[PDB]
Amino acid sequence: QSMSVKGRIYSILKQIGSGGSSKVFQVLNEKKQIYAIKYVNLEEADNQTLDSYRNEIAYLNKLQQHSDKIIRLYDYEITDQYIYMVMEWGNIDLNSWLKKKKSIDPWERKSYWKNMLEAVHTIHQHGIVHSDLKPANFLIVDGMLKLIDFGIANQMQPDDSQVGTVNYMPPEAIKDMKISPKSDVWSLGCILYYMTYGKTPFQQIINQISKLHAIIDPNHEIEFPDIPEKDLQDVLKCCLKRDPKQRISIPELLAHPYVQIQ
Ligand SMILES: Cc1ncc(-c2ccc(Nc3cc4c(cn3)cc(-c3cnn(C)c3)n4C(=O)OC(C)C)cc2)n1C
Repeated sequence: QSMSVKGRIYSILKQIGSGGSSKVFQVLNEKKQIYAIKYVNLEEADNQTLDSYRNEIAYLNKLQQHSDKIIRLYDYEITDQYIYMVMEWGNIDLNSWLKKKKSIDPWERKSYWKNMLEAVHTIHQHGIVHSDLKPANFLIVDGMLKLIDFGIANQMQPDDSQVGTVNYMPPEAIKDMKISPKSDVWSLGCILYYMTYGKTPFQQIINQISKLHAIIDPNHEIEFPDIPEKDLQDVLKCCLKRDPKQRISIPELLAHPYVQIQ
């Protein structure tokens, strides 16, 4: 099986992932260069869903020139029936990687954290608040993490369609029933906490309702066990402040000893 994008032919090696009416493929061009092609079937898509895909593509296109920590979009084809998006190929998403790993190297953790801060800082500068950050939103491309979605369109699962997670959800979002660039700091904080302690802050709470209650309860103290990297411990405490006004910002996190000193 093959496909054509803007007069260029690509052969399909396999399906990497899926989600809703979209499929992600590992492909080769004519020079045998590897790419990821996202195919989106638009036949049963409404105006709200069309706008979400148009907005994602537009932000991907714009942000290319602003940071190398956003996945490269090389070409695309858009009609009334489908979307083809030609992107750079990555080895694995951060979530599948964190599942394989028994323990993480402190230097790899630090490098990954800096990439995540740079990618998220760039989207904030263009007025995007992701609000749904989790490790699966990051892709490893040549020892570097790259953001692959903006929380604007449908999420891809590597190849259960009910699968979600409340584990990275900021308290203000739950309370508001508010969401600012600070909301993404809390989610990045939960990812770093996972990379440090091997669990997310509220993972042990079984019931999802009890979990949401724990996220917003100031009386529920998050445990921060003593570790050799005192700067890392400090980053974690600053990110996971329940009050977003008290919570550290991304420009401040980029000037922190943990990211700048090694
Ligand atoms: C164990 C395991 N499960 C899944 C994987 C795995 C393997 C390879 C990849 N590589 C990969 C995935 C990619 C892309 C480029 N490379 C681009 C995308 C993409 C889709 N939409 N947008 C805007 C970008 N992408 C993607 O969505 O991957 C999903 C399946 C995790 C991603 C995940 N692995 C290694």
